[PDB]
Amino acid sequence: PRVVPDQRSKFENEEFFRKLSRECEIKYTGFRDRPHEERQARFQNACRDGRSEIAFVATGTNLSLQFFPPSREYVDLEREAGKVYMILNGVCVIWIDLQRLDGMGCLEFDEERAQQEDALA
Amino acid sequence: MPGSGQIQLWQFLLELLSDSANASCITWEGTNGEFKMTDPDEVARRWGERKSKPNMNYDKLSRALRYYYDKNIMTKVHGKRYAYKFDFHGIAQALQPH
Amino acid sequence: AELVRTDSPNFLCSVLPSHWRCNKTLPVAFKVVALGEVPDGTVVTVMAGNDENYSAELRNASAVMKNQVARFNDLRFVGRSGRGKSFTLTITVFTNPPQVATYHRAIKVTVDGPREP
DNA sequence: GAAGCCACATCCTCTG
DNA sequence: CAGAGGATGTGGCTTC
Repeated sequence: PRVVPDQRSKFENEEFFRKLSRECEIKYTGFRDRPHEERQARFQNACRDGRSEIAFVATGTNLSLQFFPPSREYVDLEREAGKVYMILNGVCVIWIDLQRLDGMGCLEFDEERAQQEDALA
Repeated sequence: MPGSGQIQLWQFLLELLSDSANASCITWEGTNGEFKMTDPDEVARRWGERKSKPNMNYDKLSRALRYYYDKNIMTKVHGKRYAYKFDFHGIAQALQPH
Repeated sequence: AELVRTDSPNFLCSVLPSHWRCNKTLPVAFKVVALGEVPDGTVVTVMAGNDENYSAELRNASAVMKNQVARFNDLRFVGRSGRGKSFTLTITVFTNPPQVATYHRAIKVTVDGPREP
């Protein structure tokens, strides 16, 4: 089973999820042993490719992301200058400074896919 | 830094370079950072005398020195029988920040 | 080899021991199991998660799913967790869409593996 | 003071 | 055989 039966419940009951429901402190974890300049380019070119590695500093939780099903509503570099805007533990769920390679982010329960996925059973 | 309190190699080794009376066993080789190795196994012996490590030889002390490469303390003069040199332009990034 | 639970009950992985040395040949290599049928060829990477140094350095961190069992030639933990502190290492499966199982209290990464003090 | 560091120790290996 | 190097125990020394 790709997902848990009570998909909505686990998100609204697990300390793990609710601890990441609020806007938390995140940062780019890619190529840590590389100069700030190289890390800046790698992270931007990759975002344009629709992928990256971002982790919630506070909690310690890392993630490899894929902004797809090039996109628009998944990777927008226009909503603000100098920055840019999956199934986690059987739960369908859904900005970084282009200079500091850090920022804020959070998780959001995916009602849509939760249904589509749950329907595949 | 903990080079102060507890004894090092590079901190120790250079008690013998600067001191005229220990040239029996080593010497500065030139204007630029370089150093010769006179008795390769009397060297190691005294580093045992200090470290309280009587088993010590060149092979042992030497390995320790070859670590320094990746950390940019010192480097090898290629092909020369027992001669390396100190990187100071890096000892001060290794003893202070930026 | 022996297995342990996950935070996604669709996947399981090795019993990575309590406390080990920074960058060692692991005492038991890393197996990662696919219960859900996965195309044998899909990639799996891990990322060491901890409130302190939130992305640690790892080696042979990427592996290939084969016979529904992704194995890591030899994973090695370089970036230390700290005193009393372990890794909640993340586990990615490269698919459309990819999926992850968090894994709290995985392993304590210090410079000495636990010598008789 | 065990729990993390540290900077060699001691080791056996290649490979020029 | 020297010389770079992985692996793994060792002992002194700061830090919780």
